[PDB]
Amino acid sequence: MCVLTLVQDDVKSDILKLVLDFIKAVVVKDDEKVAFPEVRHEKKISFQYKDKQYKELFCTLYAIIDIYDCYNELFNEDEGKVSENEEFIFHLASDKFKLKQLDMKHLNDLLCEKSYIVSNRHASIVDIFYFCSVYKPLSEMPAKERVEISHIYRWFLHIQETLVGKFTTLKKLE
Amino acid sequence: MCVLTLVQDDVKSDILKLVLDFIKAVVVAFPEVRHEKKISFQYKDKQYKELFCTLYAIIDIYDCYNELFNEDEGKVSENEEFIFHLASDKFKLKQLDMKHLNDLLCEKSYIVSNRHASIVDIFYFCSVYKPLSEMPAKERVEISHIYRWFLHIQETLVGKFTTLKKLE
Repeated sequence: MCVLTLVQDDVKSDILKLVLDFIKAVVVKDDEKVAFPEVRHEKKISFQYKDKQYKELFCTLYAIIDIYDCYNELFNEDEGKVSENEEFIFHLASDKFKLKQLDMKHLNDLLCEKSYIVSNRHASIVDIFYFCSVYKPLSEMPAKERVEISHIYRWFLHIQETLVGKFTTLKKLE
Repeated sequence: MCVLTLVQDDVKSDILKLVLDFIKAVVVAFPEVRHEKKISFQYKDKQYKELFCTLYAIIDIYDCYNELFNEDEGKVSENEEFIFHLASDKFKLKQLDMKHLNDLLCEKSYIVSNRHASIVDIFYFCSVYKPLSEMPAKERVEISHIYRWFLHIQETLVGKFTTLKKLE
């Protein structure tokens, strides 16, 4: 009926879990009636909804955004920052979801004054993207280095404490 | 139902019209196409807004994901890579991008694929249009391989939905 296939230890797959968490936390809320996809872990990213099949991260993400009617929430249409949200997530996908140390510098500075990478209100699609991308480099980071990126860390644990839910499989830090 | 609303003089909308033209030439009931202020798509009871929501819906409905992304050649990721970088740079190219593009296309027929045009050809075509359009002759030849590729897309993809005037 509604089956999402993902992959273990894959950033793209983490993202699709965290969206389902963002969707549960932010969009449908205490409404128990809404149905969520069965999640399975196999080797490629497919999504089976009704008679239609969707493939890989992008086709699936846009399928999901559609079903849960959560474009506005995710892309911050309310603030007129759709294109700015897009610019960030596309740039990341472009760089195969990896961040150079010069990117962390740009990010950490940015997060000093911001609660969220793009939005001035709530977490967007972009916070979800970079969360999943910075997770490994962050989990491996020695204490001395972590304080050099204190703002990223301050932003990180906040997304962790507020969006991470049922579907997210990554172990919690601290 | 099935009405696509686009914008005149909009690189983004040019991409969508060319996408539809690609569908007719390479893959084969088409949407009514209208021009307003904002890109929207009305299909069934669903309304999709902007380029990527519309593009992905149109991909889904026309089941042309494989063709547009070269699933065949395992270049799905590589295609995604080019269109996303381009969209990120707000659809503009640095002149070092043109030199690199011109170079890549000396030895290829299409930017990513080794077979037919992909979404990447569509995306870049509509983006490089104006500079090429405004280019004096001597620096058209300075980027001859792009020009060759460009005119090729023009002669094999451009159709009913495209509003762009043809060059040479």
